[PDB]
Amino acid sequence: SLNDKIVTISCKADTNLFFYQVAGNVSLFQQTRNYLERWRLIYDSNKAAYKIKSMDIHNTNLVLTWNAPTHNISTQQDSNADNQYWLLLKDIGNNSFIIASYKNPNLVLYADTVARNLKLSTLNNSNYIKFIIEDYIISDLNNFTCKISPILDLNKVVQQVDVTNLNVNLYTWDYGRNQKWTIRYNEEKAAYQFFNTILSNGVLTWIFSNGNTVRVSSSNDQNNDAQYWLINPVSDTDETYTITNLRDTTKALDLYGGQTANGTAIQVFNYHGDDNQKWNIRNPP
Amino acid sequence: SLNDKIVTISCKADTNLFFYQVAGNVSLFQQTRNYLERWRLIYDSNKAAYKIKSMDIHNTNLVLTWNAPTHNISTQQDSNADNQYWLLLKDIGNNSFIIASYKNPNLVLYADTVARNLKLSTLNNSNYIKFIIEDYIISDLNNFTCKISPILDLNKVVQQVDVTNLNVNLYTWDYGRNQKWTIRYNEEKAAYQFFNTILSNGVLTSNGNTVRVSSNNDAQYWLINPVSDTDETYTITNLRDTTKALDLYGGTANGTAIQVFNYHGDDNQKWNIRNPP
Amino acid sequence: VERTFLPNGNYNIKSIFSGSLYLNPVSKSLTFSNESSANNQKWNVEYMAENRCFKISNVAEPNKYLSYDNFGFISLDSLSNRCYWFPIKIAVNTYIMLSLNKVNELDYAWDIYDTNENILSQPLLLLPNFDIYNSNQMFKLEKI
Ligand SMILES: OC[C@H]1O[C@@H](O[C@@H]2[C@@H](CO)O[C@](O)(CO)[C@H]2O)[C@H](O)[C@@H](O)[C@H]1O
Ligand SMILES: OC[C@H]1O[C@@H](O[C@@H]2[C@@H](CO)O[C@](O)(CO)[C@H]2O)[C@H](O)[C@@H](O)[C@H]1O
Repeated sequence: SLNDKIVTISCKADTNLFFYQVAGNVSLFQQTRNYLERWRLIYDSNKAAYKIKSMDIHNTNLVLTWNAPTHNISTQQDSNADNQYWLLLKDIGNNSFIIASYKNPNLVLYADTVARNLKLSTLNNSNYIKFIIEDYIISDLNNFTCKISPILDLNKVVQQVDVTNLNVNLYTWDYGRNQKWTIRYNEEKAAYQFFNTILSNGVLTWIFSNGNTVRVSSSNDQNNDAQYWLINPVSDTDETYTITNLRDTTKALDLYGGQTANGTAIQVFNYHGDDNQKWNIRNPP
Repeated sequence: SLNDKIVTISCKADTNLFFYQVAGNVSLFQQTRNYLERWRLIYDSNKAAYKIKSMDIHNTNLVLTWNAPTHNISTQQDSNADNQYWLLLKDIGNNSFIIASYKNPNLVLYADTVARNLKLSTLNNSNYIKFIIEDYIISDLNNFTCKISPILDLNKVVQQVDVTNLNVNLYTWDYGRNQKWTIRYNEEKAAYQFFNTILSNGVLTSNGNTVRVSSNNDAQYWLINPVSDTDETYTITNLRDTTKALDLYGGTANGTAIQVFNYHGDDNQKWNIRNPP
Repeated sequence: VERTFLPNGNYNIKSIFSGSLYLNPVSKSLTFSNESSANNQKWNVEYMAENRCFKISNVAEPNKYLSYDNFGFISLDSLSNRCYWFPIKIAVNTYIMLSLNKVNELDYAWDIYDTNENILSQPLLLLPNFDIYNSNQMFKLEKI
């Protein structure tokens, strides 16, 4: 289930610190939402262990390595060595992982939150040997405040119209809070909500009571699958996604007629994957 | 997600040996399909660890205990102590568990298969520290060959009519291979199949209600759920329509139909699943 | 005839976590327990010159030695190369105790696990050593 997955790894002891890699050096650093903090998990069925390969774009063959006989950790050229393999032991109920050396499982990864780096340690009951492993997309998008633009015009955004009118349309970015949305991932459902930042409880919603109409509505409801969405990356892009609805995944968030004028309706529509169903989720500048 | 689940624990190093407990002694023993090899996992969320409590019906308050500082593992009275809590580490490669002491997480359970008991080790790569934890129902039913009798009539059973004939009816117990079913569980589908022992690849399963046998077909998988305060009686519901329950059309006399019918609490939808004598 | 930094003779062995807990065997494990004034808390320490290492035997069972087993525990057993110990002296009476031999191609040492400095009922284990600053690997040898 975890083989070949690209993930972020962050510290249970400090969830704002992430495994960070550059030029053979591994350190702990704030969220970057980029490849410096991404790792590919590579499973070997015989060892029953994983390599943890950096997604560095310059040095393409670097993997998390234990610098035996020291307690230091680095990234080195992958040679399939036993000190390049790790046991991913999931602490159930704690949603966290202890990461032990395959070469020597007496030793596990330890977060030095003051030095901001990693070492190997014997075990204990502290959060310093516990790590959070997460799909990099979820990691990047969860609790991210963004604007959403169609790729047919990146100068325009998806907005709630104002605090009292909850309809959703396409407009020129004006930096207003009605044009920002905070994404939150729900683990019980494996799907996301888009909270408009001009309200406390407003979430992007398919009005399945009115065909294809899309509006913001309160989250005060018990459970409505229409409120929740799957966000899927389009290949080769950093920030481009298709957004499908949980209730019915054949329904994709869609810009009416691929029209790019102010006022144009944002609605759901059968997934065809054309340019009008592709969305840029970005930082606000 | 595992708090309060009742499970069996068996050895990756020997998958025929299960954690067994009688009168404070813990050992490794063959499958019993009973309370002696059943344990309740009790999560303390503040410690991020688990008590493992025996389901012994005679002494109800016993938990897996490390007799620190010794090498010995036993069951003692729950006093909620550090040597009675365990970290359950799922090794994502193997679908096995390492079970480490909360008192000393450098130490983990080690199956001594020769002496048929538990001891302790520091972490290593051997299968002797790996364990398979499974919901007890799954553990008992998986790869179990059984006869399936309705609560109405025990001496009768569900069967495939003949090797040539894939239909399914009710008939008296005659020990025929057409009257016996090997239950196999599929982890991906989280559900069960019933192989008939007359065929290699024939399983229990478009013509409305009727139930037959054949070679996706989500309808051919099933969910067995037990009924409270019984040993071996269960309900069986269909995967493609969980609304459906295994039904005895009548009952009770020979040849009576066995069909699909919407779930009810009635005694014609309760089935005893046993070992064939 | 003193050959080294730690004279031959009988010693009590303590963890730096407690001045009142003393090394002794309990079943096949080693642990630190309340003062007994008994021979099983007394340890004969003898230099082996050919090796530059130390053998440590219990006074109550003088032919048993502090050794180690295949499950990570310190033990009491017959004479073998597992009974040789390389101390590193880090303070008055304070030592780190390494197995003479590299284990898993690392230095391994006596290690006592603690819980907010409490070591009651813990077995002494053999765990990896990296430096002289691991509080869990520091032990006192007191002459007496
Ligand atoms: O419900 C609104 C839909 O509008 C579609 O745009 C039409 C396509 C046909 O699908 O061709 C036009 O005639 C323009 O050439 C449009 O009327 C969009 O493709 C759908 O995504 C949807 O927005
Ligand atoms: O489709 C066959 C069903 O037969 C039912 O038995 C009927 C119940 C009503 O549900 O009452 C009778 O009239 C007898 O008093 C039966 O005709 C069973 O209850 C169902 O389980 C089902 O087998």
